[PDB]
Amino acid sequence: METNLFKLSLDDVETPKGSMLDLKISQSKIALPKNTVGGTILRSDLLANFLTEGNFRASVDLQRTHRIKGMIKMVATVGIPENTGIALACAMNSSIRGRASSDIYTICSQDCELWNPACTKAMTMSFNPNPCSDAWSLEFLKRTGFHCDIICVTGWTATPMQDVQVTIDWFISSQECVPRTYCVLNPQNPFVLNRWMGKLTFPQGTSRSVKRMPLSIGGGAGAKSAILMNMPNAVLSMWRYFVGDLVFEVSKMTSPYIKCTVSFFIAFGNLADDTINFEAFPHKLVQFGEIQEKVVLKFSQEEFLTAWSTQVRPATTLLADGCPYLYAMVHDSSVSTIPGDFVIGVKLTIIENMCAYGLNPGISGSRLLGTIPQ
Amino acid sequence: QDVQVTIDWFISSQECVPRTYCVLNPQNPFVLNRWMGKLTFPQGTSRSVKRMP
Amino acid sequence: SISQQTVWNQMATVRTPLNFDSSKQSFCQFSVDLLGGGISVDKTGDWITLVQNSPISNLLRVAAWKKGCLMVKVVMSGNAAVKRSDWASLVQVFLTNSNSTEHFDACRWTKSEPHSWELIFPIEVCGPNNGFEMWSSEWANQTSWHLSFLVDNPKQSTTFDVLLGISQNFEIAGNTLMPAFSVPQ
RNA sequence: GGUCAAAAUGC
RNA sequence: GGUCAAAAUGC
RNA sequence: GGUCAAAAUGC
Repeated sequence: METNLFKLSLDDVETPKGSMLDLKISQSKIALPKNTVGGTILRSDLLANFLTEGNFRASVDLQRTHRIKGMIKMVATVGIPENTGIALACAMNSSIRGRASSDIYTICSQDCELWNPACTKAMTMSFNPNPCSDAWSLEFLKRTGFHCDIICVTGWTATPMQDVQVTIDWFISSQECVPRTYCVLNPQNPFVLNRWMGKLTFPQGTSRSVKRMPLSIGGGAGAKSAILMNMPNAVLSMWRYFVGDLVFEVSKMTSPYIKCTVSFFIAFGNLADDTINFEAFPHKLVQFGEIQEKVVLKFSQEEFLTAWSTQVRPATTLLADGCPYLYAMVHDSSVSTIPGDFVIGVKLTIIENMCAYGLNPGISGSRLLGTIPQ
Repeated sequence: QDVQVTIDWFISSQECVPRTYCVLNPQNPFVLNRWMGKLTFPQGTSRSVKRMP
Repeated sequence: SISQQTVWNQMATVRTPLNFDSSKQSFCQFSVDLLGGGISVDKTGDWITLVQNSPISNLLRVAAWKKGCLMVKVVMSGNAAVKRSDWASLVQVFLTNSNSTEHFDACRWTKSEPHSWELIFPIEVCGPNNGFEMWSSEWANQTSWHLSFLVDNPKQSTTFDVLLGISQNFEIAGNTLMPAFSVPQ
């Protein structure tokens, strides 16, 4: 008539499996006050504090399970009409050491995604918090500093009628965690860099409103009296000279109602803004579909002859750069029927088929990178 | 200004098929078609929760 | 791989208090957190410290997970008006993972070379993730690498310069989200 | 490269 | 009849 | 289930 406790199944060390419902760990509601200006920290905390925000089916499983060999899945949601737009981002970095920066340079290297709710009414990011292995723990997330920053990069185009709320659904995924380590002296391929290369703003009118971006990319971001930094750059700067194929990601952050055809090419800084003749250069013309927000741009390694310098002193006059630049131009005009400024953000996602000849002793600080209102 | 809906009426190429109801021996799928409500959600961040019997 | 010879890069430059009263003792004391990026100092004086916003210095401050071998170099540039028959200074160097008295020393060097000395040695970062370590994290009551110093007649053995170099096998992963580094002038 | 999206619906 | 117990352990 | 939509255009 007796029961053996020993042969009871109370000692199962396994990763939660189930339906997207069953594997729901939390529900965070984030607030998007209609007077939001851009560069605004909507909520910066600890992941573990983000996940511990509701009692949902695998919630205790998150807390009373020591090894989770699956992935944190976010599902965000806020709908905004087509005559306005906000540019939000979820940045997950691996630790915070103090009163840290919440730019976008500084918070987009590990795993972060930008989205204009007017175009993308529901985003889903998945990440692996221990970039070094295949499992995580809540206590890990807790006692290590895993951070989640939710910021506005380019504020409202049109100010909505009342406040808004972004609801992020958090879950554990059905897919395994895969590492992403960096050997600093023997890079991989494709090398993951993820660099905010700039927030390009084109005013309304018939101005070629030509934006030039340095292709020298070590030290990182400039600050008044300081340098801003993210690992994927830290390491790059460990090298001296570089080449490869540069893959850029152009995102629209303004309201699908602000129109422009933007022309991208590759040149040098010695050219005047009135150079009729550039479009006689390899160039690619970009145009955004109403609800289209991401154009991926690929420049091949054949657009560069010789490797270039990883760093160039900050004063080096647009007449002395011997390093290739990434020029963006208005091929037509900026046109709208509502006040607004066309804003598109550029992020260097991966350098593919890289070649790094060298080792950089260093050069003090770096130059500035675009930003501004809304 | 004002608007006008123009309805075009026609006789169709397709046959008429009955739909009768036995009240004590329903069919399947039973056709009910019931206005279960006009749910109105004001602008803002209100869970503006609507419950229907 | 990716390599170049004799290209090391700067991290530390510690200078000794000028105001030092050879009366409340003979020595001055200081430490460098190699894997953290912080110079901790005495209350002996007004110390002049600088950490260099180097490719590496820069890198180690930002990279949350560290596995591998780094190369260190400490150089003593001293007071050269002091006549070599008149030298009274040693400088005791230590290598620990905590700034605790209860922790024990890894390596221990003591150098007493007039006006200048050099010291080249390997440090290796071994940790609990997959062999990866995080700066003084509570996770596996984790630690670092510290290079502390003790200067006797600090008016003589005046300046200290710390350089490190990287190993073909240094691997990082993750971003320790850090404030803006301050750049002089 | 990861992520993501996609390879579509009804009884 | 249900339940339960049982058809056993170690690297 | 009905309805509806759809399985697409040009000489």
